[PDB]
Amino acid sequence: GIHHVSIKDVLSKYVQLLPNGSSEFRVVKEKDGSSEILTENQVTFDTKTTSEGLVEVTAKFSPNYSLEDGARYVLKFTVTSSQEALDAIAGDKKLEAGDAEGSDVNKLYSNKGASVTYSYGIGNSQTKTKEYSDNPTFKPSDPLTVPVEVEWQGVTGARTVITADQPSNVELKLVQKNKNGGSDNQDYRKTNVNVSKNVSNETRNFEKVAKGYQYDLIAPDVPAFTKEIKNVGTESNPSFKVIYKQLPSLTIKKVLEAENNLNKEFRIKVKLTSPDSKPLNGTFGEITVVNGEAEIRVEKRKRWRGILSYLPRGTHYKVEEEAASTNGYHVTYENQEGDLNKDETSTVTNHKLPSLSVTKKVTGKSFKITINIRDAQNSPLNGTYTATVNNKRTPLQFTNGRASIDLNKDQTIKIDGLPLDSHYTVEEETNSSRGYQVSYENQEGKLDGDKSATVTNNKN
Amino acid sequence: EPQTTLHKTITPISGQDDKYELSLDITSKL
Repeated sequence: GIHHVSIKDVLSKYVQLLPNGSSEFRVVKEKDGSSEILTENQVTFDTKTTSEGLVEVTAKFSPNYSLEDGARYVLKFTVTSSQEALDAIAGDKKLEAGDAEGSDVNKLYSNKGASVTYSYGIGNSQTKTKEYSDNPTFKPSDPLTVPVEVEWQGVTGARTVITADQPSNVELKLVQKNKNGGSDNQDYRKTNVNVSKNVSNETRNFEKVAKGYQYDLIAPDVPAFTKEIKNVGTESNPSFKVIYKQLPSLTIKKVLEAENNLNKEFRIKVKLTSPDSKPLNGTFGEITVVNGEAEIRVEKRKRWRGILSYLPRGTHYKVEEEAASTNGYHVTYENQEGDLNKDETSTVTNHKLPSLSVTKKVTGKSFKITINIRDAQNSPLNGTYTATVNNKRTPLQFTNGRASIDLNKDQTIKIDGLPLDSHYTVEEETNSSRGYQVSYENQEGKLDGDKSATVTNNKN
Repeated sequence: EPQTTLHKTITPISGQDDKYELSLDITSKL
């Protein structure tokens, strides 16, 4: 028989062996319809790198083993597509001459030469090498397609109306992660996803994506929205969803009550802090925040409001009108303080403080009149208020609820800036009223806007 | 000298993507 047999295959760059002898090298002897596996004492397998960097597999029969007449001996082993084959079928690598039958990526050669060497004869034998004439071809598996979905949410979640400006499209890029030390290819595939008003979800797919790599996605930062990118598939079958969710805004409104002068301006301060307690800085709409502080100037031309557009989710806000802007007003607040998790409106109301006017009438000498005022909480007034008689402005001071004025016939004093919802009584002093019958109009009353009391002094 | 015939094939392994079995044979007649 023939002896000193060896079978050799040189594998192309398009295939490779499996890890850890999973290739399961074996030589089967087939004769008369029976099959048996040569043992380790009958054959040895070696793997080597050739000088051109290819893997060469040899089955070396034990040297004195002779092939049985008419038996088929067949070397079997498994290979898998190399990265090169997976790249070529995704269209990421050009073929060169020799790579595949008719340069078709569905017909990559598995071998770059294969042959058998053997000897025959007793004594000084003869040695022959024959090349296999078959050049088999294979098709790697289909490349991937990778779905990508873009979803737009309003401030309070999916399907909720969006109010912010949106671009007309978003360019999405599939990033092929480098697995051999190099840099990620961040432009591996790209797609433009249409963006239309009130269409929340739109889908595209990257085509012919090479297997063998991990992938990620780049999607643009869109002003007014936060961006979340998820792989809703697996590592080996990625599928991506980008969610753009509109950021919340804080509107500060000013309301005037009982105030006929609409030309005033007011400064309203807003304090803005993060849950983490980093100082907040940035420009939000028209309103710049420095170190957690912003100041909004409201007037009629701006519709009595300012907007901090697209603040970070969960920002703590506290609204306060500046002290100088509160003079002459009772100032109340709605939604003064909170956490910004949806759009919020914070309202400052400036209710002009009421005044009390007292007129002296004489029918038929200065007359002394006492004014008692108790505040909204029922406590006697103490403080000094501007009072005007005939365009002379004087301070009028209340002590323990009481002030006194002096009026001539037909004079009016008007006392400004008194507390909202306080109660007044006026009473002419006994000495002033001697010789006169005294009558009153609106002797008592509630300071819930401008009031007028009249003291009437009728001789006798 | 003995006559030898050589056949080489590659076959996809059914139900396993990207896996193929190579077969390199030799038969000898006296």
